[PDB]
Amino acid sequence: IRNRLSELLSERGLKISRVAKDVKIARSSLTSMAQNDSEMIRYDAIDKLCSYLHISPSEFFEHNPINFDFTFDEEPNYKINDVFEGFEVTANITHAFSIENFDFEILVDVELDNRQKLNFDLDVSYKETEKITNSQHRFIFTIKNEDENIGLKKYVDSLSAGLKNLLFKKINQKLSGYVSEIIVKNIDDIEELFPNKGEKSTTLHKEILQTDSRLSSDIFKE
Amino acid sequence: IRNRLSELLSERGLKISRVAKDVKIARSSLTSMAQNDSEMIRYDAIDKLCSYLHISPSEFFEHNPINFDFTFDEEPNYKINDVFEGFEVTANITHAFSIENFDFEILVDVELDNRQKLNFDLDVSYKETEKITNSQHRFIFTIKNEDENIGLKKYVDSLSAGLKNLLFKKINQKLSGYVSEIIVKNIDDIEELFKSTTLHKEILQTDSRLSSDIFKE
Amino acid sequence: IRNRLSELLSERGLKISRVAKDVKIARSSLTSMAQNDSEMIRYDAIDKLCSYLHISPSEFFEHNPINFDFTFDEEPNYKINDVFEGFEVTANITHAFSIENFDFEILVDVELDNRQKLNFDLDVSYKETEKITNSQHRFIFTIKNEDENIGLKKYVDSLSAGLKNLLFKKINQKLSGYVSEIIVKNIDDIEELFKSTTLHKEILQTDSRLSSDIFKE
Amino acid sequence: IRNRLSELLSERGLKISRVAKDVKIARSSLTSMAQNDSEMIRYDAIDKLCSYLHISPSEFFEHNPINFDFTFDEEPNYKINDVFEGFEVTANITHAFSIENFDFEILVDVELDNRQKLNFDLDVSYKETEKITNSQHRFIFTIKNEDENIGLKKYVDSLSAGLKNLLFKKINQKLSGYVSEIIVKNIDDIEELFPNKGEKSTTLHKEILQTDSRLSSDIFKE
Amino acid sequence: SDNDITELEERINQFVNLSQEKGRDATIDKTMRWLKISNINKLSQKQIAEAHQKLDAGLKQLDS
Repeated sequence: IRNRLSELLSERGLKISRVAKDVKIARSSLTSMAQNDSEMIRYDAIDKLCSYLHISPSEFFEHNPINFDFTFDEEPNYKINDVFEGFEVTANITHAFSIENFDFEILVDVELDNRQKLNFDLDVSYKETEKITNSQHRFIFTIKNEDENIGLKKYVDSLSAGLKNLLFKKINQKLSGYVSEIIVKNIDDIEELFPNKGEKSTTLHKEILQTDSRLSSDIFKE
Repeated sequence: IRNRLSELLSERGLKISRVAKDVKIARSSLTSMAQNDSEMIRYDAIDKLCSYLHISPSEFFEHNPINFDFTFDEEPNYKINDVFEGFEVTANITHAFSIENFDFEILVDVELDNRQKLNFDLDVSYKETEKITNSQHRFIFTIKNEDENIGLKKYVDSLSAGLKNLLFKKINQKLSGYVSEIIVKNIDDIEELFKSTTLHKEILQTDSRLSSDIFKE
Repeated sequence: IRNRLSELLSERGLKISRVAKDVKIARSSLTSMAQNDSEMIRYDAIDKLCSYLHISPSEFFEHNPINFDFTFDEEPNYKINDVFEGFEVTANITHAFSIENFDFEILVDVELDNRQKLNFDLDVSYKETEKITNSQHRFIFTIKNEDENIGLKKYVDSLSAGLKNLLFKKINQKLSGYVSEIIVKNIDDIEELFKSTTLHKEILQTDSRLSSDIFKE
Repeated sequence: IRNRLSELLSERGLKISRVAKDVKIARSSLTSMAQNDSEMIRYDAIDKLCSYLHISPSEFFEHNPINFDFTFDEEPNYKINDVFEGFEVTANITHAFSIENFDFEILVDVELDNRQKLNFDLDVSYKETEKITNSQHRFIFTIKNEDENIGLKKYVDSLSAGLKNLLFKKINQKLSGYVSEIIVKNIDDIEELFPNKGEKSTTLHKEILQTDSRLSSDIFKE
Repeated sequence: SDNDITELEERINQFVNLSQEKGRDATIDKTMRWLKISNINKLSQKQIAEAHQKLDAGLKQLDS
């Protein structure tokens, strides 16, 4: 499920600030709720927004009964070589360390409208530490058994594009958090000797937690 | 905005505990959210309920574009009479004191779907005290200018029964807090010698309800 | 899942001590495992028993694909009445106090062999206290909505007598722990002046059993 | 709304001091009220002035029912690089720092005679730190979506020239205050090592608050 | 001239004891605070008669 605020105001052409001025809702909370990322919503908010946009909650709440629940391995098969390439000197994840391999199993209990639930196992392995910017990098993972989970992809693409993007976000966020958690327990705190361009000094921990690892596979293209 | 989980469960006879077990949601939260009492709802909760009940969020969330807003006078016209006698026998606000007058105007905006909104002023004066219980008495306020609020009744009963009840609950709470704030300041606490309650606490617990043809429920 | 070692021994008249000597297994462990009381079984134990009794593990382990799970309300509806008088004469929970009300719903899932499972809600309220012994009294709870549990009785008696007894034991323990946890917190300890027992310990020892047409044993 | 004192005495040719001597009103208060800037006015003042000028309040109060209410972003997109070019030695805003960028949204809820209100969103970005004098500078902003708010301009120019100037003043003053507030919170107190030409030493704070940032766009020409 | 001083003590204790008999808790010192009497000895016949009025209302009404 997700609110369609982003799609609604894109269609209307209105801006979040403009809506906030109209419905007396805090800009930060409303803009966060505009994104599907927010997990909690207020009844006052749904009343004010549905009235302002003159629309029933039907158009506000995009719901598909297919629920995708994800579970990760308590213990993964992870090897992380430590390369002491002056991380403190240069705040680059590559300089701090490198993932030799990171493979594990992601169990997805896809549930249809009926309680009948189908479980799909994902052998996901670290592939490359993609460098998005000179400042930060994104870990990239890949599903070895993605061809086996072709039916899963059929179910994923069977949803709306907005809901597909919401799943991709959820998967990425869970995976990022998991990977950062494992690495931060495996790698000792490496603080930056020099604050970068007046930005307060940030430790490797802050960098890896900030690091967002998005899975890459034909199962999840967009 | 009206959660129909409660209605839906009455339709299907499903016990709240049964739903909570199936959707792995706390009974307490589910029962609080059942009558749309809580003003916050989790996306996970509604997703799970919709999938579990085989419904679109339309049957869960019932919304009428019409909006009602209630503004109370900053200064009301109130007079107090304090007996200070008979509160001791058993919790009873009426014996301790009563409000001789408490007439004040409430500016109510019934907003239509069109941006234009209609402003209606209702003057409610202290009518009597409802003896709902010997321990608690709820002040009753009657609308004097119900003529100006003839359209108010039409808008109010234009909404669903659940929505009407919601409105009645909100206005009742708001009125109760308003009158309690106004009165507790002019009322010295009386200890309930006959587990421990101060007449102040009585004032806090005592509520108030608008009895009028415009709001019969 | 029902160890039939006990039944098998009754069939063959073999004393538990005799089996333990022949299979070189501790008498204590063998007797604990005889009624399938212990929830852990050694592969060596079952291997030795099967070879010794000339049986396949089929006659040792009796399993019905059907599964029963029991979930108790997080908050039950209970009221307590504490006499605090007569507990001193001899251990007796009833004289010390009693539970005026203790009605709560238990969500029971009878899972079929098919992945689909059936959820049945039973509401059990405090009925009376069983005077099993003067020292120990077991609270009795009766199912109010036995109509919703008509199929529950059919599933329950669809199982073997041993399995039924197993279920009854499990539910009894669970109910006893639930009611003891709920009550001991609201009950001050009373020393048994007439080897040393505190009313708390009495609460711990006192159990509870669901007396209903659905569970007669 | 605005009093037309400036226009009235320009037409009469009289001076504020001359009017003050006539109506027994304090020169400072009267001269301030002569400007549309004053937000408060006394009934005694309107009586004395209307009588002195022998005119009804109609000619004194220029009122147009179109109300322009302005709201600014709680959190703007602002980047202000700090250049330590001896601000203390030369009291120039450029020497103290420089705005890398300052863009934000200004919501205008234009209201006609009827309660019907139209909201216009202004993507306003810092363009240049215009140096009015060697002593002080004026920050210049520009509306990126001014072409979208062409209808707003139609409403602005639909008013009287005096009322248009009053709006421009109000917009400039609000914008100046907002910008100075943001900068003074973002830039540390830089006091002037030397009082300038016998003028008591003034800190960067006093300079930026004194700095008046007037928005520049075709929406607001005059 | 004065015999109600002790009568007042009996009637405040009746109030306290009845209050305890009903439920919750009741204390004589808080009961005295109802009368707001600093000292039982220092009480005018007129004030003590007014005191009786306060107490009788608390005790007699719940009796009749």
